[PDB]
Amino acid sequence: RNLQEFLGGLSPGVLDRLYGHPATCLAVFRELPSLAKNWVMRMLFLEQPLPQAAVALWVKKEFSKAQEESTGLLSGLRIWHTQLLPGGLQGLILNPIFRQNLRIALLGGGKAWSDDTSQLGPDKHARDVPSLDKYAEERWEVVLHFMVGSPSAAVSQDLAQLLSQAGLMKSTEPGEPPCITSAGFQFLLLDTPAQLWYFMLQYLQTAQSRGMDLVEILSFLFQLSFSTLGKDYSVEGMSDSLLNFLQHLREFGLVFQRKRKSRRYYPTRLAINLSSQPGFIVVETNYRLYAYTESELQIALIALFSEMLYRFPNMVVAQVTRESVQQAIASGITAQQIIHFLRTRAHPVMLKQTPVLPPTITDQIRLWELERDRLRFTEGVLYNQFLSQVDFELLLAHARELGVLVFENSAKRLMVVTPAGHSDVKRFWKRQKHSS
Amino acid sequence: VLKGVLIECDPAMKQFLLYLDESNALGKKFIIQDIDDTHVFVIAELVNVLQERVGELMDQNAFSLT
Repeated sequence: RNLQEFLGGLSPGVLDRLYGHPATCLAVFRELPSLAKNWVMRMLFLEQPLPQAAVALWVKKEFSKAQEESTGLLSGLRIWHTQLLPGGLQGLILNPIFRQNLRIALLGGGKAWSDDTSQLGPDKHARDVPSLDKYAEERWEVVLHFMVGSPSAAVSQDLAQLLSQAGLMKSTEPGEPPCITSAGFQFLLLDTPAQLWYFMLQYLQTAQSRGMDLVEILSFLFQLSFSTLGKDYSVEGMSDSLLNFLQHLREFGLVFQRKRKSRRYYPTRLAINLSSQPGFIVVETNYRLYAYTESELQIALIALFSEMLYRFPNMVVAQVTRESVQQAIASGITAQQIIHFLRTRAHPVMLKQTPVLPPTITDQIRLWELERDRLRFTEGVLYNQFLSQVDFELLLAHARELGVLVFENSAKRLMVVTPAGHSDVKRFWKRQKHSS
Repeated sequence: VLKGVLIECDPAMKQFLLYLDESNALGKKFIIQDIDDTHVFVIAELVNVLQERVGELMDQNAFSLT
């Protein structure tokens, strides 16, 4: 799921409380479509509602579908609310709180998002941007290795429980380590910003168990999203629970902090990328992958759907075979996920070509994917004992009404239904003959 | 009425299954009921050997590069 889907199901009060922070409003505005942004900007400096027809006349008739979609999305997000214009007309005006916060974020005004940074002076143990990036990469690699099950990576108990609640890994028995499921493989194949966003969404969903304020967590996350890289921020000014949540972020690599009691925290590159690098995989027409990577995580991920051939100290040469792709699919990974992963990790050299990946390789992978699903199997019960067409039609209509029909053929008067509905169909058939 | 598995696929695989049935490749006539040109009815107790035979036919004319 995406941000818009998550925000659609929230109550109006929660949405209004979210708009109280300028950082949240900017993120919501950037998540809007291109057409919606122009409407928001035009209505930013308006103190009076506008007629619905006047707004509808801005976009041409041919692109009315995009206008309708944008209007529906804005109404669902409650960015604007319809106003009862005098004379029976309907006026459209943006939410005053959202508009005020957006103007504060853009034009200026009010207090800063962070309390202060120069009160405590320069950090005694400050790090650099490459160090923060290395720390974030190490944390993410440790998390993903713990997802795989490598003993070298050990995380906190609550983090492991969160993965179990997310369904990526299941713990069949207490004490024994959980096993990664197909959903875990799909999560691994996802892009890093997508993985971070999915993990944050799962955290937000499970936050209701801990009784934490969703609005505060969302506002803090959005503030971290726009935070400048390499600049510390004041820990003070936050509730006790949020700091605890921040500690979990410290385990996730999004936020770096020297000590729990330290008053300085440095947002990392991964935290910035959460709101939204060059790729290290070269794909050749002969079904060969050349990866410029050294960490065991990427090697394992590539070996999930490919056969390894050579491992030079700074290079990995692998071959994409039919058997490897079939094994990966049997593991639960679809071809679309593999193609997306290859495109995301594609080397910058391959970006020169008009297609990111050669069409032949993608077509071959997709065809290999369809090989497993070529045969369709449906367990059920077949009825072929119809003496008359009229009797067959009534039973077929009853089965369709029950919604247990699998296959119908009026030409030969043969039908196939689910075993669960077989008892109901038999009871219906007996009643028709007995009552006759 | 029958209880089993409806198998749907391209007509070529249906004809291959019919050839297996008539040639007793699986050792018996368990391919019992034919309902459509692209649909067949098979007893579920030995579906695994049918999958193995289909896989063998598929990868026989494949020339795996491994």
